[PDB]
Amino acid sequence: PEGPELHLASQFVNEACRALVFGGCVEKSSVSRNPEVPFESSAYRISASARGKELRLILSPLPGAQPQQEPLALVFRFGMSGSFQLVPREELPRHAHLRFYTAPPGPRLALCFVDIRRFGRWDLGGKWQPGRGPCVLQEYQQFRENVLRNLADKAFDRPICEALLDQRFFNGIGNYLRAEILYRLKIPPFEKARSVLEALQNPDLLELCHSVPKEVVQLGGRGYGSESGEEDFAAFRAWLRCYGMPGMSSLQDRHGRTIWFQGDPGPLAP
DNA sequence: CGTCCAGTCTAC
DNA sequence: TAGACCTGGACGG
Repeated sequence: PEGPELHLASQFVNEACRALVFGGCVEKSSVSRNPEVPFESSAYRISASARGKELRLILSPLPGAQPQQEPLALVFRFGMSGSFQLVPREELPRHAHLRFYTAPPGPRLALCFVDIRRFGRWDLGGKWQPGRGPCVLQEYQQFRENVLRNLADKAFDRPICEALLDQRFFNGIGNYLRAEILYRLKIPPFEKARSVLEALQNPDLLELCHSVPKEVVQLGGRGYGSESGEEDFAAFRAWLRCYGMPGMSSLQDRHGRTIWFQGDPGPLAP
């Protein structure tokens, strides 16, 4: 998942947990190489926020919840399959690697981090990854400045399609958004990144880095996702103009990732 | 049955 | 850089 999916997953946790109270421990699957969450409360609320391709849960005990516990923050990266679901406690999906359990009164639910391929990670401590740039969705001006002020970096020597995956400058952009953004401006994907960015130093490339992903969020649904039904998933495939679409070209970048585009591949093409 | 395809992370 | 980390669906024989 990319920035829109991290964002929608955060909105899901906030809306679906608004009136839920969790209790007990935070349970990790035995196969998961991620750390155990040292947290226990008779009564805590779960809330979320997204920044780029990371999501932060806050575990907030209620007044007088036992054991005495301070709020705990967990930050998640989703890799290729990460996901959050609210399921009935005894109908855990396969690959539910981390689980928060509702307290009574009510139907016993589990909020689960579900990750088929286990590329996802969480760290104890609530901090965003050092080095990740501002969120293209929620910190646009900070995102735009962090790019324009550092065009000297060797990161911008590379093809624009490669630079757009560097989470130090485009936190929240992944393989589908880089195709959709470049297609909107018909920028050849193997144009040099510094060449296309220097001008800014009729929406430009950095505006689209915000507004294109915002469109996926505004579809509602769960972006490149089905944790909302088939309706929302087909809604997303219909929004796509370029990623995977018939009559589009594709090449491998230097990291073996597929870039979709129309027309001129650009000068630094392999 | 088999191949091929779908975001970091780190050891060369 | 390239291979590693994973599972599963879509396809081909």
